[PDB]
Amino acid sequence: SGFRKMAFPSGKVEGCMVQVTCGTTTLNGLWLDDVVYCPRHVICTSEDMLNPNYEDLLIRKSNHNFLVQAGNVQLRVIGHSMQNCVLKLKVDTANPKTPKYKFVRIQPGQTFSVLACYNGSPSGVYQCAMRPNFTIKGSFLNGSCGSVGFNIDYDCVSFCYMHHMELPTGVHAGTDLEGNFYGPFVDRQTAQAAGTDTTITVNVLAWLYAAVINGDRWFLNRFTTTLNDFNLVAMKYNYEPLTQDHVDILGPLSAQTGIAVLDMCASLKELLQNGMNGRTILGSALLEDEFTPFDVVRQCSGVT
Amino acid sequence: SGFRKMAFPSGKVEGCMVQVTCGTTTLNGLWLDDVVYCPRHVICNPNYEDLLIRKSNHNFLVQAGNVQLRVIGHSMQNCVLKLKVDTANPKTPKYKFVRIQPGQTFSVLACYNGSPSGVYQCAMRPNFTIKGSFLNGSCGSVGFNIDYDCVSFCYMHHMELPTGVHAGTDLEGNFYGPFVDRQTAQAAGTDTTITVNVLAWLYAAVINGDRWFLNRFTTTLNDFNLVAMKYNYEPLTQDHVDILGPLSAQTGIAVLDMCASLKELLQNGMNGRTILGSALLEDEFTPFDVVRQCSGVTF
Ligand SMILES: COC1CN(S(=O)(=O)N2Cc3ccc(Cl)cc3[C@H](C(=O)Nc3cncc4ccccc34)C2)C1
Ligand SMILES: COC1CN(S(=O)(=O)N2Cc3ccc(Cl)cc3[C@H](C(=O)Nc3cncc4ccccc34)C2)C1
Ligand SMILES: [Cl-]
Repeated sequence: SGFRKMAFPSGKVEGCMVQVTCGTTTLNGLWLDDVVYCPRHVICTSEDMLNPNYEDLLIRKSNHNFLVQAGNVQLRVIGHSMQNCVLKLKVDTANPKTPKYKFVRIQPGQTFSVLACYNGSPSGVYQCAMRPNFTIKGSFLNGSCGSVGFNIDYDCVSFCYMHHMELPTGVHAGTDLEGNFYGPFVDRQTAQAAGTDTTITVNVLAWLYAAVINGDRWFLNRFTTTLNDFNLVAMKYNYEPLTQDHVDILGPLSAQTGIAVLDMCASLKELLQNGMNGRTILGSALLEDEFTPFDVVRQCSGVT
Repeated sequence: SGFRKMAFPSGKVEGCMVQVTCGTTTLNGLWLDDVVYCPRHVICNPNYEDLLIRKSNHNFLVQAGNVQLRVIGHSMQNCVLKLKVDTANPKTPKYKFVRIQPGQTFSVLACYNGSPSGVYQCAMRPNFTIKGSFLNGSCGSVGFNIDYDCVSFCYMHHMELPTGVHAGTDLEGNFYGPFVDRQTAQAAGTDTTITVNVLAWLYAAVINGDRWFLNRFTTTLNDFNLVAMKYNYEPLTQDHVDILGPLSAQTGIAVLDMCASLKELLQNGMNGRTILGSALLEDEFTPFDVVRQCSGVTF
């Protein structure tokens, strides 16, 4: 019993964290085999951030301008290349702690664990989601750039995020491990702001099924809804549209509890209308949207 | 910016998790040097000395990854079983066994069949239970804090109570709370809110840019304690005030000035507003957790 925001064990990722220094800038890198991956803005000064020309800054650097430190050992850089917004630093030592891994690009609504690092040293691990506006609500300070997001399935680490910047509202933006940003963001000091954020509807439904599995049904009602009527109501509360794919994905949770997806949509409509009236659901007074249907199935019991 | 329920990096602890099997019971063990520590209920009104004396070393199957460890000795210390093994753990980190006090937080590495599945942060409640997330097979999962390179093990999971909350021991086998390790009528006592932690979280909200709850008022410690007792909040002591000193200095808000804000939040509610994305007053961040997360301390 119980339901917590659970992160994956971070050990496999801790063994890949290194410190990367170029001139006066120091941030984190990910060392997998003989390549260190890090944000390309490690080659910039603060002045450069307004309108940086990365190709022009990069061509002026040599391998020995990049200092890479793994624990107390200096790694030697023997090559460098840029792929989108990430710099790939070829080193002459392969990481003996390289786990089984994949680079995966995630979609909004997906969750992942973040190993927050400073100076190539991990300081904490937390769970979060790719918001519909492509930002993440992380906890990062200066020097955290290059920290990574991941999931672990079986013995395989799937790296999905690399941290690059903090937006004016305090939320965070970054890239996949191929250097492509999530969202319309640029690694440039420009007037860019997070779009209006919305609630991840399929995740709120998954968390309502998690509450039913754990023994709570006070929020259910005798009504149902069509998918179209549910979306017309949901959009009024800044909730993301629920698609037939989302309905399909909730199938197993609907079967385990005996509550149809459109019947759970009717409870959600009524919770949006009424609020919780002094009650909590799984120890929360707000509707939680950072647990996917997959996260609920992995954490919750198979019985009830 | 941002404020999350953050756990310590679990790697140093992952390298110690093993699976322990005795008869039909399988749970988790902690392998440090040549000893595996696990709940003594793995051998199960139980008479544990009588139950233990009937077992031999080969009755305990200990598995570290895909390798079987050979048990060469066994002894009981309170509610913890210590299994001497033939191989010392080459991944044993620098460690201490520490007993924590209610209100203190720690990270839990939840494991099943000696394999870690997740990490989360939690606090020892004033009623000595933890609000964890555990299923059958999670017994032997451990709680810890990390300071520099040293892992301080403070908790070992033993059982789930009827309300869905959890009970366990320190690594010397002494239970936290008035709990015993057997099937009997056991219930968590009435819980209270950890006041010093709510104040620390209110300082964290101010550091992150939220000040709507601040007011011009102050309070005495006695008047604040008379109000707090009415709302099932733990008494705030002069030690708690002292411990909040650094957060008070960083924000410029006196501890009794923050107590005046908390009194108004308890007497009036939030009025449709939130603090750090929460509509409830959060009590599972200590003053030290707030300082560490708002300063970037690494391990
Ligand atoms: C909160 O201040 C804003 C303004 N800056 S900054 O430090 O001047 N800045 C500008 C900038 C522009 C583009 C890119 Cl790709 C990166 C960067 C850097 C950046 O974003 N670094 C940070 C990342 N995460 C978290 C942070 C937390 C605090 C402070 C820097 C944090 C530096 C972040
Ligand atoms: C929730 O059911 C109650 C009744 N049982 S039980 O499974 O029969 N039970 C009895 C018992 C008595 C003493 C001790 Cl020290 C341990 C144990 C075990 C226990 O507590 N193990 C569990 C721990 N955490 C989480 C769980 C989740 C589900 C189910 C067992 C979970 C098993 C717990
Ligand atoms: Cl995805």
